[PDB]
Parts: sequence; structure tokens; C-alpha cells
Amino acid sequence: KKTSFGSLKDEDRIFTNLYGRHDWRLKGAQSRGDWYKTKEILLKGPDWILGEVKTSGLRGRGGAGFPTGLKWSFMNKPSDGRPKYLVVNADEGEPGTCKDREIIRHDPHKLVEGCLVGGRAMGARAAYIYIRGEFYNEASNLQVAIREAYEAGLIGKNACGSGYDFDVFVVRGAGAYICGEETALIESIEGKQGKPRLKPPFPADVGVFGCPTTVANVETVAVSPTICRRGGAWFASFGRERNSGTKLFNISGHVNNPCTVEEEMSVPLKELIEKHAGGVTGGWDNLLAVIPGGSSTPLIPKSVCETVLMDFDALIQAQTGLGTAAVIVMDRSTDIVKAIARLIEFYKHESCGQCTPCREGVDWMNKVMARFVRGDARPAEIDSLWEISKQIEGHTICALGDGAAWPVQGLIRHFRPELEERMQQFAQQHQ
Amino acid sequence: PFDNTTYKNLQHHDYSTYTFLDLNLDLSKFRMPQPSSGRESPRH
Amino acid sequence: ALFVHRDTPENNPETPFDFTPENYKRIEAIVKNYPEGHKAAAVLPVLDLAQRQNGWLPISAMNKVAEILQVPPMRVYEVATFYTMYNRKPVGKYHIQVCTTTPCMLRNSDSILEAIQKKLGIKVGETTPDKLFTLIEVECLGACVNAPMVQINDNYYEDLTPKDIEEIIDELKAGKIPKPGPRSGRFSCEPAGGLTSLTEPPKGPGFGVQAGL
Amino acid sequence: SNLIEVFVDGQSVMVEPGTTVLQACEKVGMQIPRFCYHERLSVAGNCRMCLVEIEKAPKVVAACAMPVMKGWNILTNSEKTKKAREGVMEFLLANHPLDCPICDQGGECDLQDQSMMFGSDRSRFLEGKRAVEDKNIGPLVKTIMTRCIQCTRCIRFASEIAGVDDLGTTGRGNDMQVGTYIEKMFMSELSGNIIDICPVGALTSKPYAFTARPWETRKTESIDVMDAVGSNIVVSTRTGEVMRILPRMHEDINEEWISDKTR
Ligand SMILES: Cc1cc2nc3c(=O)[nH]c(=O)nc-3n(C[C@H](O)[C@H](O)[C@H](O)COP(=O)(O)O)c2cc1C
Ligand code: SF4
Ligand code: SF4
Ligand code: SF4
Ligand code: FES
Ligand code: FES
Ligand SMILES: [K+]
Repeated sequence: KKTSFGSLKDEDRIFTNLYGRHDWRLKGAQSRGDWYKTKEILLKGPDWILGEVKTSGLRGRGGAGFPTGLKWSFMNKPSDGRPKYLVVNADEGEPGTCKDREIIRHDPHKLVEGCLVGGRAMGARAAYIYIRGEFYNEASNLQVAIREAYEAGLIGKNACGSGYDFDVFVVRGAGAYICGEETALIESIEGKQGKPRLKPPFPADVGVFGCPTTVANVETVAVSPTICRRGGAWFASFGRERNSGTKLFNISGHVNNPCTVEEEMSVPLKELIEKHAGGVTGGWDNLLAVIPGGSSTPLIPKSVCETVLMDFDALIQAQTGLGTAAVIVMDRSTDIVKAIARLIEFYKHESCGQCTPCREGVDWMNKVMARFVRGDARPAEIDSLWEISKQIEGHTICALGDGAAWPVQGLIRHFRPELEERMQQFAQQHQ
Repeated sequence: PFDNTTYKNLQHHDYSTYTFLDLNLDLSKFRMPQPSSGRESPRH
Repeated sequence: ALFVHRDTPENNPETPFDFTPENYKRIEAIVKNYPEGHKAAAVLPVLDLAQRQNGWLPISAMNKVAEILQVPPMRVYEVATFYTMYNRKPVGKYHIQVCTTTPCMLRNSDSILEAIQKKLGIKVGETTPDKLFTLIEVECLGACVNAPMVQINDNYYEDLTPKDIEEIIDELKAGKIPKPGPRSGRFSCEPAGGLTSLTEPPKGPGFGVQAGL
Repeated sequence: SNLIEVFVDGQSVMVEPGTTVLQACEKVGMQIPRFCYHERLSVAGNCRMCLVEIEKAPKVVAACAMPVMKGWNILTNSEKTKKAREGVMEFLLANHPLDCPICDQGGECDLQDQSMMFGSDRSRFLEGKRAVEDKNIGPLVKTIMTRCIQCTRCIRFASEIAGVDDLGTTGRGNDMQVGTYIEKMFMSELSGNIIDICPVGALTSKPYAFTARPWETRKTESIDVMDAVGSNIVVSTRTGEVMRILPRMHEDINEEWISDKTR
């Protein structure tokens, strides 16, 4: 067992064209190991592929972190007449998250091969890659790559000479963050408003077009071929137990070199920021708070960031979450209340409006936060806002409602003196 | 030789309005025949 | 900003719209991507194709999409008003979209927005009198490590300063088309001042491949 | 044989597979509060008024949509269930207009009654309220859309019962609006039934507007003669005058609908 994690070697990185300095097209992809022995992987069978993903300990990289091997095994059942589909979530809408964008445009063939291998394990006839409409150039890059795979016989009829037919369609979104939610993504593909479905049924039983479906994040799908080639045991050698593998991180905000970088799971938060992002603007002592996994995760203050690790279990114990592993850094010159208030404004603009607690509650929370920014409120409203957030959390159809409540809870948990100070200043200036 | 100092993703600077859908038209001849629900639509 | 339609002389059911013969060929490819019996799945791509041909979506374009795909017009109206990339009113030739969500705000997207307004002489949500530019704020565009950034039509312009965006607008006025991507010195999402990873040449086919395959 | 055993507050009940939690409760005489759910429409699950605790489960379930599992104990009166109802009611009323005195639904309003029975007794909403513009959908149904609670019952009735896909939702989030988008009249021979199924005073009878209050009406159960179907009706009268006609449920004839001529 390892005590410490990080310092991932280049030989062990999966996304080796992360920065687009090598040819992203098929020839460059093959020279880097993509599409190698895909036929042999396919001829191993869905159970062997699903075993490798289970052994790798891989968990969903879209934000929720479900164990990928178990989730994909819901599809490993006899057909009943309906087709079966893999839906790749390339909506990438969480603020702070831009990792999936670099996979699609610089390593498109990893994603295409992942669809074939991942789709084979589920017995899917095709993959629908849902990419946010704003990613037009990335969508075109992916479409060029898919045409190359088709022309080379790597997908389509008799993919990789394996006797398995598989198509890969790209469908673009039209501007909605809620379409990253797995059931709302399915609804969007079907030509409706992106409004999430209740569960049950679950997608593996009733999904896109009403057929058995699996929705998977781009990063989850793109690492599957490598896991099969190099083995699950290789992947599980990275990170803590139940926190396996490498991870793409986005470090943005008040850092010297905001960047995307691949790094081992369970790396300390401080080492990640200082080693790869060039440190906090103005020095580590200038740090105020970090949102560790995209806007939906509660912020943690500087004291927590001193020692916390970046994996699913460590961040849960710190009262937050890994999320998409989008690290947003705020230095001490930040107006923390405004920064969080802007995130609630984001959720207010993205709420699909379907269900009452988020249609009405998020808009309500948005109004209170705007007053809290100016201090035009009473301290008794802080506890009220906490209770409103708890009335949204766990009572909505989808997790966007949970995602709007958690950032508010993070602000109140760690920066209540700041909120009260703003109110006290306003009362004097307006006495 | 080997180089690591240049950006090799410049093709998209020449993409245009219909690039994505033109590629989708090209891909149409490689697809497998679609399945059918057995009716023209849910309203039939 | 409203979500009800009032017929005007320039936007009514009799406003001319029809897909060009080439666009009808592209529609067949779109519709063929989906199982038979589920043509409605083509509403989003086809509705966006109408905007690409026309620039925006008059009520007559929305009606034409409903007719082609044999879906009730209301279901096209619901999609047109739900997704924010659809323009139900005309937009300037260059739709400037500035991200102002917290990660871009933390890196001074306000300066970018203020620089644009000062140069173009317009406020957010407005179109220039020449009808060349329209300006709006948008939520996260998925390029947060490259903040602050804007999207003009289909392209991203990244790591902007007030000087960079003003140069981009000057090129657009001149009829040139600026190259997308970071304007700071780097090429994409790599850390500035030197790669901290992927410095070594990547391994070739078969590296680390487990035994048994 | 086929039936499975579930429990409603510890009381065993045998139900068929596929029975929802809400239907299991109604087997023992407990009516779960609802707004979006209507047993003759397709399930929606959007209002969230039906949330109920399942014993030993940390998350409340939407009773109207959740299929009941064998051995579940549905706690319809637990503290968790009551707080869920109070919270949802609080969100429903936050933007609702202070219209009861001028609103024809007053006195027979499911929002009023479930607020009394399941909601808190006061407000902590300190902001301004939403206001929505009204739609004109013909001479029979008056729309005061600021009262709408986005339950989508009208949309589902129009699509499924009347077979008319003219009603929908436009916009997003708090600004989501029920209507036709374009100026358009909802003239169908069953159009008036959306007045009945709208839980609030958002859709009201135009001919009936302002003329009576529910508590003062006398109800005479009777039969329709506008056609030969024989729809069962209720004639509301006050002080010797006929005031309106309402459907009277009859499963084997009109169910709970009537035609606009009958109405
Ligand atoms: C509001 C909202 C937005 C989401 N956006 C994304 C997204 O952009 N990309 C993504 O992979 N998952 C997103 N998710 C999570 C998905 O619903 C789902 O958990 C994920 O796609 C499953 O893939 P995975 O198991 O491989 O992680 C979002 C969820 C919510 C509630
Ligand atoms: S929580 Fe918000 S986004 Fe999710 S279904 Fe409910 S209203 Fe829509
Ligand atoms: S719908 Fe009910 S709660 Fe709303 S104003 Fe009318 S009577 Fe009052
Ligand atoms: S108008 Fe009435 S029935 Fe229709 S969505 Fe609003 S509250 Fe529900
Ligand atoms: S916050 Fe601006 S691109 Fe993400
Ligand atoms: S009655 Fe169940 S969510 Fe509305
Ligand atoms: K009513």
C-alpha cells in the first residue's frame, strides 16, 4: 500500500495528447496506441470487458462517481426485441469543468474506441454522443475522427473485423446545462425539452427512444479501451482503495497558470495546485477558499485545503465532493459572497423549471443571496436560507436542485461571520 | 523527427457553418439500417 | 426576452421560409440518424439547421420544421423557447457571447464585457445600429481554464484582455476572420510557462499491454 | 399469489405489482396530497406534494410515481413526510398571488385546502413575486396565469384526453409559462374540462365568473340531455337559480368529463 499519491509519470498517463501538440487524427492516434488490438478486446466478450472495468475500480467521471463496472453491467442482460444504446455525455456544462472538451478535440479517437469497446460490453448497437451545441469546432473534430474510423473499418459494419456492427452518431445540444443530467440528456435526444425523468424506470430498462440505455461521461468512456489493454489491475494501482485511477483536473480561478492536467487520484489538493497550476495567486497564504469539484460542490476554506486529498472519499469526509474535479481557486481579494451568489444565479438560469422545489426555491435562494451580497438583510435570514436549501435538497426530480443548495450550504457553513459582517455594515450605513 | 512545441489542431480554423452537417451527410452511407418501432410515429 | 409570440409584419406565419435544396439533403441525413417511428428526435438538429440557413427562427421557420417532421407545432415551439442557442429574434452578424460565470468572473470577465461595450457603443442585449454585432452574457462555456473568454458565432476566443478583444472586433469590422483560441501565448489548456506533464514522447502501440490479449 | 404485501403505517395491505405508493395508501383510506397527479392523466411527478417517507430509506419518494416494493412500510404521517409537505407548500405559495378574494377558485381550491391541512400557517418569503401575462384561449376558459402552479394537468389533458397538442410550456425555470406560445384558441368539444382539472384559479369558467361561491351553492345530481350519452352532472343552484353545470363521476358513461355543450 502507498501512503502518498501523485507525481504520475508520463508513461502512465492515459490522455497523452491532452494539449494537442501531437496529431489528433487517426494516424497520430494509432502511433500513440489507440485502436491497438481492439479486435481481440471485442472477441473477449462483454463479460470479460465488464470484469476489467470492475477490477479497475473505475468510477463515473461525470460528477456522481458511481462504480462504472456495476453500472455498465445493468445492460448485460438478454435482449427482448428492443435495440440497446450507449449515450456518451459530452455536454460538459458544470462551471469550472472543461476536461471533456480537451478529450473530444485532441484525443477524439480515444472516445470513439471507447464507444465501441464500451458499447460492446453493454451489447449496444450504436452510441449517441451528445455534445453541447457551443462546442461546434470540437463536434466537427469528432465528426472527422468518426469518419476516419468508418473509412478504416474500425466501426460500422463488422467493426475491427470482429463481426460486431456498431455506429457512432454525434448529436449536438442547443444550450442547456440541465441536458448534462442523464435522463434530461435522453429527453433532449428525443426532441423534447431537456427535462429530467423520474426514476424508476431506470435508463438500463427504459432509456433513449424507450430502449435500454447507458449514459456515460466522456472521460469514463475514453479510458475504457486503455483499461482493457493494460488491465484493470494497472488502473487500480493508482489512488486509494475505492478511489482508483488517474483523473483529469481543471484548475482555474486565482492561480498563476490555470490549466488542465492529468494526475493520480488522491493527490493532495495543495500539491496539485502548486505543482501543476503554479501556486495560488499571491502565494498559498493568500488562499481563501476552493471549490474542489465544480460549482455544485460546497467550497472548503483554506484550513481544510491544507491537507485534503482529491478523491471521492476524502472530499466527502471534508463535507464536499470530488464532482468533476474542477478546482476553482479564490484568493483573499475575492468577494466570497458575490462569487457564490453568481453560482446561484447560474443555477437559476439553468433550472429546467419542471419541479416545484427547484423552479421556485432556486429563484428564491437567488433573491436572498443578492440581498446578502449587499448586506440588505437580517442575521435571522441566514438560518432561514439554510432551511430553504434543505427543503430543496432531496425533494427534487434531479440533482440540479441538490447542486444549487450545496454551494449555499458551503458558504453558510464556513463564512457565516462574513455574511453577518456584511449585514452589520449595511445597517449602520443605512441607519 | 520528434517535436512537442507546435499546436497540431489548426484544421478547425477553416471550419464553416455547414461543416458538422456536411460530415453527417458523408457518414450516412456507412451507417447500419436503423431499427423500427413498427409504426410511423407514436401518433399512428 | 419574452416567451410568447406576437405576430408582427416581419415575423408571422406568412413570413417566407423554406429549406434550400442542399439543406433538404442534409435533413435526410439528420432524420436517418434515428430509429424509424421516432422522427421527432430530429427537431433539435433540424431547427438549428434552419437558424444556420436563416440566422434566426421566425415563427414560420418553426412551423416548417413541424410540418417536415410531422410533429405538432407546439412541440417545436417548446424546444425553440427552452434552449438558449435558438434566436427567436434577429441577431447581429456577429453574436458576441461573454461568459460571466464565477470562474470567468474571478479572472476579470467584467473588464472584457466593459471593453466590448465601450468599443461597440452598446449595452448587453443590444445590437449595433449597423446590425453587425449583438452582445450578451452567457453561462459557463466549458473553457474555464482559458478564462476570460467569449464566443463569437461558432468560435472561442480565450485568455482575453481588453486589448485582445478590441483587436478581435477590429478584425471583424475589417472583414477579416480572427483565429480562435488563446490570445495570451499558449495554444490551448496547457499551463503557461512550460508543460508540467506530457513532456516525454508518448509510448507506441502495445506499450504496457497485459498478457492474454 | 400475484399480490405483494406492503405496509401503510404498519397496516398490511395486499396490492398488485405496479401499484404506486399513492395507490397503496388509498387502499387503507389515506389520501396522499397531490397537485400534478390525476388518476385519469399520465403520471408527471413534478409538483412534489406527494413526497412520503419509506421506513428505513433516507430519501422521500414521489408517491404518485414510485412503484411500491414488497415489504415497504409507507409512513404517511412521519415528521419527515410532514416537513416535506410543508416545504413544498412553501415553495408553491412563494410566488402565488394574494388573489383569494377575487379568485373564483376560493372556497373550493386545492391549494387553499392543502395549505390549511398540510402547510405551515405563515410566510417567510420576503421578496417580490412573479407576475405573468394572461393568455386568450377563447370565450369559455378565462386565464389568470399568475395563479398557475405549473402542474401541467391541462397540458396532459389536452394531449391525451382531447387529442389536441396546442398547450405546452415555453421558457425555462422560474419563467416557465403554460400556454400556446402563439395567439390561439383552445376550441375543442372537451375544452371546458381543463377548468375542473386545473387545481387553482388559473383556468376558470368565463360564463361563471364572479357569480357565486362554492359554499353557498346547492348541488342537485342530475343527467345531461344535450346528447344521448347520458352524462351524469351536478347542477349548482343558489337561491332558486341555476349557476353552473359540473361533471358527476360515472365510470361507465362519462367518467369525470362533460362536453362543452353540456357544460
Ligand atoms: C444538472 C446536472 C448536470 C450534469 N452535467 C453533466 C455533464 O455535463 N457531463 C456528465 O458527464 N455528467 C453530467 N451530469 C451527471 C449525469 O447525470 C450522470 O451522472 C453522468 O453522465 C453519468 O456518467 P458517469 O457515470 O460515467 O459519470 C450532470 C448532472 C446534473 C444533475
Ligand atoms: S431539480 Fe430543477 S432542473 Fe432538476 S427536474 Fe427539478 S426543476 Fe428541473
Ligand atoms: S387559486 Fe386558490 S390559493 Fe390561489 S388565489 Fe385562487 S383561491 Fe387563493
Ligand atoms: S393552468 Fe392550471 S392545470 Fe395548467 S399547469 Fe397551470 S395550474 Fe396546472
Ligand atoms: S466559467 Fe466561463 S467558460 Fe466556464
Ligand atoms: S402529485 Fe406526485 S409529484 Fe405531483
Ligand atoms: K380551476
